[PDB]
Amino acid sequence: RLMNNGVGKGKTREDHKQVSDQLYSAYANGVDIRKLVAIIGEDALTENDRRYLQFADAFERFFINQGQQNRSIEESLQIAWALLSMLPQGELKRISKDHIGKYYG
Amino acid sequence: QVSPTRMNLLQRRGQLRLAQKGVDLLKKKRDALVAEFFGLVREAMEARKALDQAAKEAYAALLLAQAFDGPEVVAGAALGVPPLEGVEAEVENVWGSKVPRLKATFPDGALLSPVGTPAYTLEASRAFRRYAEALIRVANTETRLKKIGEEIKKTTRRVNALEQVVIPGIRAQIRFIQQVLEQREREDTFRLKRIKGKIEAREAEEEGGR
Repeated sequence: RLMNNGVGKGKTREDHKQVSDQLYSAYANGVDIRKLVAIIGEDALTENDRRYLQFADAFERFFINQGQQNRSIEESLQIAWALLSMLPQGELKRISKDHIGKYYG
Repeated sequence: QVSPTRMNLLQRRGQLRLAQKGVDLLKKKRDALVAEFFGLVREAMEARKALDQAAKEAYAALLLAQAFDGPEVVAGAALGVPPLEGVEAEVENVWGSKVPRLKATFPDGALLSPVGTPAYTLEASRAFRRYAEALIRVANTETRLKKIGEEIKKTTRRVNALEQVVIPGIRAQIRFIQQVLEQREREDTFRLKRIKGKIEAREAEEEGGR
């Protein structure tokens, strides 16, 4: 509930709430569309659908499946941006474009 | 929901048992349709290959017929031929599904004034009637293969939907009903211990004071 008070400038990076927002929104849409592909075949669909499919698979393989290495908060946000780097900037509809500019590479 | 009694627990066990039999029933149906799909696919590729051989025959004859004669003679001839109409599609009602099979009408032997001056138009026209034969055979095999494939897809999504939805939903209902009925049983066997304490207190407290 109170992640809103843990994030912010002078506590972490300045985009942490927005990054977690965008990761949850994109991964929720990815698992939504795996639920949809669980009914009809894998062709009657659009392109950013497939982009979210590869994003969900790369998410479950890279962000969560860390083994038991010691990821920081800094390397974890770096992995977060390296996973968000497979989406166009016209689809990250939430976060402010300054943090698009300094990051997303 | 349903108000849980001992009747509805057995009614939901019966509904679960019927759905657990229906999953295996539809898997047997999907197996029979797989057997018929691998039946039809080799017949479809066989008719496709025969269509290819008659295609080589008809295209070589058409090139050579417009080649040795002019293009204008076969052009006026082809614009003279009657349109061969009335070709239509009748019933193949199977799996409760009418698929349209195709048959033609073929005005063929009534040649256009059969004293014909070009000599390679008629042999080419017989070759293209053989071409239309093989084409409608590949057509009414191909659409039947497509229908059986989409019915396999229907059955498969129905099996997966029915299993992975309304087996655990009925399991959740049955577990809810067993928890609440056990809870009612526990309340009543608490009331029995309280009333036994009342009986023994009535016999023991009024022993001394009497």
